[PDB]
Amino acid sequence: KVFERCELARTLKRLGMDGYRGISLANWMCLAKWESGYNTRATNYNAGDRSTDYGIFQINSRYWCNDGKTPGAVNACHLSCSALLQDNIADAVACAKRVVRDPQGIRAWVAWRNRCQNRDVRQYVQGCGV
Ligand SMILES: *[C@@H]1O[C@H](CO)[C@@H](O[C@@H]2O[C@H](CO)[C@H](O)[C@H](O)[C@H]2O)[C@H](O)[C@H]1NC(C)=O
Ligand SMILES: *[C@@H]1O[C@H](CO)[C@@H](O[C@@H]2O[C@H](CO)[C@H](O)[C@H](O)[C@H]2O)[C@H](O)[C@H]1NC(C)=O
Repeated sequence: KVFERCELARTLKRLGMDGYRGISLANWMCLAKWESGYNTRATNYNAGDRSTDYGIFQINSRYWCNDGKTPGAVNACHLSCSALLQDNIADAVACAKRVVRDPQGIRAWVAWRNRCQNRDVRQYVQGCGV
C-alpha cells in the first residue's frame, strides 16, 4: 500500500528507525519518499544487470534479497524479495537496517544523496508526533 507521511513516520518509529546507527527518522522518511513514494509494492527492473529493486526502500535483488532470477545474487538479508512487497514493512525494515551496516551506509540509495543529502530533512517528520 501507500503509507501517508505521518503513518510511516510513527510506524518506522515503532520499528526502531530513529537513530538506528546514527540515522535520524527524517533521513529514512526522506529516502522512502523519493525511492518509493511510500509504496510497499514499488518494483523497478534494470534491464542491464538483470536485477530488480523491491518495495518501499527499493532494495536490490543482486545483493540483499532473493527472487531466483538475478544472476549473482547473494541474499545478505536472507529474505525473499517477496517479503518486500507485502503491506507489513517489518521485514523491509529488518533489511534496510542490514543494508546500512555496510561500509557505505545510507549512501546505498542514490535518491538519498540526490534529494536528501544536504537538503535539511526536518520537513518530513514534522507534525507526526514522533
Ligand atoms: C544499490 O545497488 C548498489 C550496487 O548495485 C548496492 O551497493 C553495493 O552493495 C554491496 C552489498 O554487498 C556492497 O556494499 C558494495 O560496496 C556496494 O557497491 C547498494 O547496496 C544497493 N542499494 C540497495 C538499497 O539495494
Ligand atoms: C543506488 O544507490 C547506490 C548508492 O547510493 C549506488 O551504488 C553505489 O555506487 C557507487 C558508485 O561510485 C559504488 O559502487 C558503491 O559501492 C555502490 O554501493 C547504486 O548505483 C544506485 N543505483 C543506481 C541505478 O545507480
